[PDB]
Amino acid sequence: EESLNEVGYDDIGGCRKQLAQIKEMVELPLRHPALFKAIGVKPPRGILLYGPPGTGKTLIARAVANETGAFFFLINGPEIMSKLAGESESNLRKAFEEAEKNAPAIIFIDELDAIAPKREKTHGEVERRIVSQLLTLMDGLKQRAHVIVMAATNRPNSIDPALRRFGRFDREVDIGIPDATGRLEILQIHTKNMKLADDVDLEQVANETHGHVGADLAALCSEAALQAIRKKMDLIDLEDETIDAEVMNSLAVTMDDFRWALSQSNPSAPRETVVEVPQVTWEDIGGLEDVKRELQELVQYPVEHPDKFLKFGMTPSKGVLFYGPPGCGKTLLAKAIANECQANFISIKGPELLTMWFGESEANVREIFDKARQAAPCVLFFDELDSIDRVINQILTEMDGMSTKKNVFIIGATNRPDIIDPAILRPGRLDQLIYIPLPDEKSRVAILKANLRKSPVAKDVDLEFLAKMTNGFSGADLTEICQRACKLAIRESIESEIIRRDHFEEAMRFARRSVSDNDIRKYEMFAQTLQ
Amino acid sequence: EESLNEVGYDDIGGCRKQLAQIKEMVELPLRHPALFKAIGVKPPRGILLYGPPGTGKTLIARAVANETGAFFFLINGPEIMSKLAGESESNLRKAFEEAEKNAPAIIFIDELDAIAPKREKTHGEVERRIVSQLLTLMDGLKQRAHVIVMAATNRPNSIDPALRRFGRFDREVDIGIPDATGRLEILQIHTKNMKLADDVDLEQVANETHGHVGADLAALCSEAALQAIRKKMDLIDLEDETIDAEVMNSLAVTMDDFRWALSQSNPSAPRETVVEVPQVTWEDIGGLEDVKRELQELVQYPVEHPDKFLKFGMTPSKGVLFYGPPGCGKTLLAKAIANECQANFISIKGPELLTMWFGESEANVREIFDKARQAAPCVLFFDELDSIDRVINQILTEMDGMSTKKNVFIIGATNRPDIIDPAILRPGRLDQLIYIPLPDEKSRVAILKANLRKSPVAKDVDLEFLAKMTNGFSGADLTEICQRACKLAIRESIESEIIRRDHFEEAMRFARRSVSDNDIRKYEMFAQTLQ
Ligand SMILES: Nc1ncnc2c1ncn2[C@@H]1O[C@H](COP(=O)(O)OP(=O)(O)O)[C@@H](O)[C@H]1O
Ligand SMILES: Nc1ncnc2c1ncn2[C@@H]1O[C@H](COP(=O)(O)OP(=O)(O)O)[C@@H](O)[C@H]1O
Repeated sequence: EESLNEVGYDDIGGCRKQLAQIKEMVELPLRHPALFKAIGVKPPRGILLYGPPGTGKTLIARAVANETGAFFFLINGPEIMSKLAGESESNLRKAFEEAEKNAPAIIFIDELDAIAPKREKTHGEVERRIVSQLLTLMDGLKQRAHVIVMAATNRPNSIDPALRRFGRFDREVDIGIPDATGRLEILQIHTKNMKLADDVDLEQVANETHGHVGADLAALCSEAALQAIRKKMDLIDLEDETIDAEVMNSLAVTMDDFRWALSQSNPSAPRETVVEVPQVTWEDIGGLEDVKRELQELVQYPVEHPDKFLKFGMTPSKGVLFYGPPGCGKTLLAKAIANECQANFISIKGPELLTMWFGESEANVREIFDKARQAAPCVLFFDELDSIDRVINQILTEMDGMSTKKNVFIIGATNRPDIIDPAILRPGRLDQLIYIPLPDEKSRVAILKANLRKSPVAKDVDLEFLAKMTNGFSGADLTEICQRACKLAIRESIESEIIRRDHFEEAMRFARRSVSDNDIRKYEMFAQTLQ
Repeated sequence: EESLNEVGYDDIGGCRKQLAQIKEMVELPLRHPALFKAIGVKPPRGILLYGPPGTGKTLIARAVANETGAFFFLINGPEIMSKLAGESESNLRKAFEEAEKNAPAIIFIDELDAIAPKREKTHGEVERRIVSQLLTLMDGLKQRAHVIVMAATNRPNSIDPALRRFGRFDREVDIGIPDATGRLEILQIHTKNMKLADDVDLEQVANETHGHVGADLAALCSEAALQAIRKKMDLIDLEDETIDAEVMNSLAVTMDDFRWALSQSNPSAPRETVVEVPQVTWEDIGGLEDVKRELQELVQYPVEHPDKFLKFGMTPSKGVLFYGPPGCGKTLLAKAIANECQANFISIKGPELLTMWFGESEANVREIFDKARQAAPCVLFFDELDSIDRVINQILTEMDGMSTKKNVFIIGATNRPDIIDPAILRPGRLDQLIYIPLPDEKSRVAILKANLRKSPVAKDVDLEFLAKMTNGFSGADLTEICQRACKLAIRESIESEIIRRDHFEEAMRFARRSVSDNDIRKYEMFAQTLQ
């Protein structure tokens, strides 16, 4: 059989739901090669794995080929771009002929932007003789012995749009940035020949690596292995001997080796939108039980009974507006909305779409909307709605899709009642708003319990006895209160010559009181305009 | 053996920390060629030295090859750009085949922008046949006998972004402009065959050459050697004989020869962002002991106990805002903030980002933020925040990275309390500001002592007896007072026919009192709004 060093299904732990989607796409054509000759159903030829580079997209194709048992030729895009004019088309044709020779098989096109850009972009004519004959060999769809052309690209709007037409590249699956649990899985994978000691736990290590692709996670565990082996075998002065197995197994990576490898800069994945299914429940956001009661009607009630809600002749609401004071848990309530729906989270920000405004990147607005269309089920939180009217126009003209079966919930948060234009206020598009108020006693106490449970908590406080003077201290304001209280705890605790109730109670008798008291009536006139 | 005229490790003195980083990267692949065949760890193939030209990036690769004992091939980018179509790709392929022939070895690609630009930028199609096959021979990663491909470029956003993807060019180290201590080291290097006399001290020479690369420092010591040898050997009328080595050692470069060579123009490094580790202590900035107490909590307390501050579940604050009167040591307090943190200093200015605003160079804003990500540990002082809202948007959308392990401290200084927008003032991003006040009695006395110690000081003054009338005279204002007092010391001291207490005391009885007295309450109402 094949060697175990080849990649298997177990070796990938980035996005296993997308792995299941790829298996659901291509497993039946590949494991069952004759069934499509009997049925009159076209198999999906040409799925397209789009995502950031280094997400392991070659390993997906190699793993599904090696588990399935299909032959795996690889057309690297930069490999056939450097052959001379006419030789590159000839090599592409021989690659597809070799694919059709030992079929069933799968052939990969890594870095299709090197073959096909979105614009023509290249005023020489040998590029169009390369994307042409690739469009022709996309029409290997004769319901043959099955070949599936998996492809890779940096962005799905970076390829030529003639590829996205039907019959050429039909399915378009996002491999996606891995989540924190996927980071735990991939660090658990990347230890089998590294042979860590028991001190390294990798949980907080994976949690500290948010915003990075699987490639530089493999590079950071490799770098930690380099730091662990760099303390020895030259200091031991035994390079002259053979490479000793008991020395390597006696060596182990250490916790501060991982801290060292993380400490050097690894921004191989530039910062982008996030894909995550949160575990943050209703209770972790403080109070808001009437807001819970409305939002259960808004998202939990349609997904508990989609058949009964659709049977009553009305679609579910497209999304709620969060309207009220800024930073009062309204930003983190979308975690509970996604969690109790068991849906994914997208948290694209206001200044991000402002950068799309200033760079005229409304194509990126369309791309993140279609990204939300791809994620299923998911929620589309977006704060700072009053910051933008090109982006308001683009949001309104792209929200017209009616993917209520996708259960996308278009939730937006802003503080300005009517400075934001009433083009959103038209009924049927996005109008079932709610007034999120200032955090009250239960809200402040429960958000203090949640944000103080995650810290070392020597409380010794009745939280009503602490938060009674908070007339309108917001959740952002009270987490800043906890921030400066724990900073004074740092101030009195780290001073030494070489407990925490004191800092809560000096925050209780503190002289810094800053509450936006005048804005509750500013919300209340428009709330009474609702009446 | 190899000749001593070849470059060694001791020859380079520009950025020895980056030299240590390069050694940490490529020493174990090169000094230990067999160890990666047994371990399952990919060595970093293709580190990338980026910096201004003439920083010595060829000498780094030649030095690590010559000290390590690996073969050094050099693919000069302009050299293989001039061959005919298909011949250049053939030469690149034979160069990589020769690299794989006598491996372990290192190959260099100087001026990769001549090979690969950031845009496609060239509507001929032989350039993409040149950057392609370079991407293909980046995939010499078979964990072979190890070859590492060092690369050189002017700017890290000037190469093609397909090179920055993982597996092709992984490590991206800044070779960096040298500091003043590096200038001392490189002028100490450039004297071994020059044979200076004892009058030349080179310390003030190195201090006078801020803003210049190592190339024109070698050119200025060469020019000083030319000035020293240009007074003789034709004036002596002894060119006809053999070149006398005893006369050459009897010849010596002189102090005014260095002044002459510096006096002719050497702008080979155009003015850019600066990289420096200051030694300017807390005492060198006048007073501000309560601001010292806050800033010790802000930067010194996290770096004294990172484990205890992270163990309390709260990240360190991203950076304080200097809020108060302009030019009162707020520009130079970041020197102390970097100094007792033992961190690097970046002092990018407000009008510099205004030139990024007017030229729409937000890519340069991303590049200087990633430069701060590269520098470790460092601080990111940036004044004139009220000058800028595209750049405010870009700063906010790029400051969202959470490199608290890097100990980057996002400090900004401005005088306008609320004219600058509070989008930065949203909590958790950049909110723990402080009110830097006008310099008081201790502050003005200490800044006068520090700025007058560096001058020839015949003080004979009680500094309280001088600065009692300074109601609100700033540190910029009082250094201007010292400036005009020393200019009157010039006025009375150099007049002659062919001491300094008089000028301090006529500054004491001077008739120019210009203090912005009206703005202390303008700061004080917002400071009491903090309450
Ligand atoms: N989801 C994942 N599971 C396992 N390994 C991964 C994953 N993502 C990235 N990697 C690691 O990152 C590297 C990048 O994957 P590769 O497919 O070679 O590059 P690219 O994705 O750019 O084609 C691989 O060597 C792999 O070990
Ligand atoms: N850090 C340094 N140490 C020693 N010499 C240097 C340093 N930086 C620059 N130089 C001098 O400057 C010149 C520029 O170096 P070189 O690598 O030849 O040019 P480039 O960096 O443009 O490829 C060299 O001749 C070298 O002598």
